[PDB]
Amino acid sequence: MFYGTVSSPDSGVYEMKIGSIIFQVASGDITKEEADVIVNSTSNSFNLKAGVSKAILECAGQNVERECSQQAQQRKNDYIITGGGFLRCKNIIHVIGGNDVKSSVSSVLQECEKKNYSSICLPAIGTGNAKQHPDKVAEAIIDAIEDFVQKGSAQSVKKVKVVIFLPQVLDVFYANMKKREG
Ligand SMILES: Cn1ncc(Cl)c1C(=O)N1CCCCC1
Ligand SMILES: [Cl-]
Ligand SMILES: [Cl-]
Repeated sequence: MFYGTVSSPDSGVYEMKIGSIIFQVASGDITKEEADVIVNSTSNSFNLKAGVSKAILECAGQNVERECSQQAQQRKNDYIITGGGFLRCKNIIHVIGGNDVKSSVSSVLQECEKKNYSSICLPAIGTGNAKQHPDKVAEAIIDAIEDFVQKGSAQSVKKVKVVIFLPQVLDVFYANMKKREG
């Protein structure tokens, strides 16, 4: 109903269409990417500095760390939106790694439409300190994008890329894409 064909447009990058969105996966350091939004997978206190969250907070800088702690004390947040600091993005969206991954991705997509953004880059949310299983995480990320497209909600969002630290996790995402392909 929505899925195109899986191919490789560049070395180490794999892609397929999901409605009007191009969905891509690759392995690398997410802090070197450029996108309108970069997603951080963190703790419910928004101050985890371990694995991909360490890299994101160190690169983003102390003003972003300060933004995170200020918002965390103000209210009970499922996720937080901050500036990009010294990352190459307009905003960072900090999601809780232990939360339902489909719900977290749905929220990121809706916030990006609100800002008329076109590109998103995310890690394999929940596979680090939260220790969620990689194929459940891949299934949830892709399901969220399918639902967003099915509801007619994709207008400004055109590109969603997962940059994955461990090559063995990339292999799981590629197999999930092949399961779905048209
Ligand atoms: C499990 N994991 N997924 C992404 C990242 Cl980053 C990590 C991580 O904790 N590290 C630190 C130890 C050396 C390998 C990378
Ligand atoms: Cl995590
Ligand atoms: Cl990752």
